[PDB]
Amino acid sequence: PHRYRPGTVALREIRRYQKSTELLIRKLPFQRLVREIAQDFKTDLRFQSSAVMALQEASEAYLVALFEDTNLCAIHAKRVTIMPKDIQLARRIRGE
Amino acid sequence: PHRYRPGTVALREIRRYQKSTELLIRKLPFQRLVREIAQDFKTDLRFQSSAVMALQEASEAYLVALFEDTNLCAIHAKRVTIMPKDIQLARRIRGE
Amino acid sequence: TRKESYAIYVYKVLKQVHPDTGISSKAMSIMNSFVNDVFERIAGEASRLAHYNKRSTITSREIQTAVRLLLPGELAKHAVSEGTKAVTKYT
Amino acid sequence: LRDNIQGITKPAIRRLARRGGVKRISGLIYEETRGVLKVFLENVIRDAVTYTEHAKRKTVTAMDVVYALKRQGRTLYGF
Amino acid sequence: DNIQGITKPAIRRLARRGGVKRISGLIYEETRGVLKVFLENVIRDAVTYTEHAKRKTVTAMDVVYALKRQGRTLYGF
DNA sequence: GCTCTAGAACAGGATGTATATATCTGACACGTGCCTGGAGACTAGGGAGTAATCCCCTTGGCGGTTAAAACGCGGGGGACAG
DNA sequence: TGTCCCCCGCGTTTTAACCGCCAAGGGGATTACTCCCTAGTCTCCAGGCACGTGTCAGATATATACATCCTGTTCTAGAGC
Repeated sequence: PHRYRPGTVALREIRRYQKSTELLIRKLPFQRLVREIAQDFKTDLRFQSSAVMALQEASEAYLVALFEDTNLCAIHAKRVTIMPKDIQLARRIRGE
Repeated sequence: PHRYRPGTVALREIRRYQKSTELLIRKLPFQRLVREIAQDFKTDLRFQSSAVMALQEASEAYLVALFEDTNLCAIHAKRVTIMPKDIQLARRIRGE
Repeated sequence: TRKESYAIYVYKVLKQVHPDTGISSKAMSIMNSFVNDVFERIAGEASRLAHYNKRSTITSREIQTAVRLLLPGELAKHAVSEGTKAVTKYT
Repeated sequence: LRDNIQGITKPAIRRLARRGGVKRISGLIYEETRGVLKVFLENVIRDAVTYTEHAKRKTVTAMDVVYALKRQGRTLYGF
Repeated sequence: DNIQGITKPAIRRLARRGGVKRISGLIYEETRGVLKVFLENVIRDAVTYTEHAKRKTVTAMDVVYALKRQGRTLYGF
């Protein structure tokens, strides 16, 4: 049962997902979540495909940048595992 | 002689400098620093007193916010002291 | 040239809200700067809204959308309520 | 349809963190990032629907979305 | 020499206003450096604003516009 | 059972922040002396509204196939501290 | 620093995403035409900007009261002979 180390495949996935620009969240769940969020604002609202696409690109970019900031917070705290306190600190630093 | 524990004088200074809005940075050194910085861009450049005041207020508020983020990062790292790495992390998250 | 100031306007607003509360000159300048900054932000958002759909005019709906975009939550809702009440009182 | 916050799956979050260079990903961060992704989405979506309702528009276009992203200082290129 | 003109107790008071209990000894130079960078950016913007108006003195007004164009708007001026 | 060391909690003294005037220069804001700026009202033609398709395009419906997510499982990693 | 809980890595299933084609009905775009509401200009008057000045809100300050820290001290419990 050859098994790789818990942390080498992590770095390999980091390199793979940093080199590639393919999107990570599937389009259908993100579209459904966008419709769920928007149904509280406007009743019977339609989303064009390019609108959902752009929203997905922006959302993944924001999440990726926040993940780099939380990772930097983790290494700053002499740690490897990110925790929701890192996300809260990163949000509060930018005043979000 | 009377001795105070490390921290209560610090907390008292925190309180007394947070209730009042006095000018912590002295006028003359900040003015001299402003003239020194501006002399590299434009020679024989003047600064009215209200301009120096405004720049000093903006700088002091910015440095206070940066120190707040620095202390926030220090508490996130389970640390009481604030280190230059904390300032670097806060500026990197803030994109400065 | 001369410079505009909103000293009397903020003064009468304060006396309408608190009839027995004064205000300093530095606080007057702070209020002036705040009102001018909000005016510039709302006007820029309304101009962007007009340019967005090839409209050369700014109406009450442009300022409404600008307020809803800038002001958050209940502050935005109360601003729309006050603006609507002002327009209905005008007409 | 409701309860669509679970659409952003845990492996999708893990992929997003790997793109961010995160080696070790806690099991408790997935709820938090779903919350922050939701909050960012409500902000951008409420700006987009205000833009849509301003222009007598009923379907949200890509243009308004990227204009909303730019007015929150997060301008998106490519649309 | 005016970069060191600002004092260590001034930086301590600045951190006290920021709610910091204690300050490390090697962060004073870093705070001075980042303050120099911020002041350099703001002063460069104000210098460009002053030179655009054919003016040789930096007034307070274009300073607050220089700060506001950087997302750091100043009130009271 | 008698002698004696040591921990523990108020007792008064020291010091700190804080209320109470005491007062004093200091600008807040009314009064006034003007004053410039939009209110009232034509002139009218340019942008917006209404429609009027128009299409167009995004939502939903037949699945097919399969990359991927959820299910625990196992041993290594390491986050939280004294 | 030891460790026991927490996260990662193949296995398996299943599970929904991506895809292929089409009805189809509500919705963005602009042309023919109209409208009421908006830029411009003539005159001016009541709202508005700038200077004078009384004084009361605020600023600086001494002295004195309530509140907390602390050192002194008295008492009682327990070890030793």
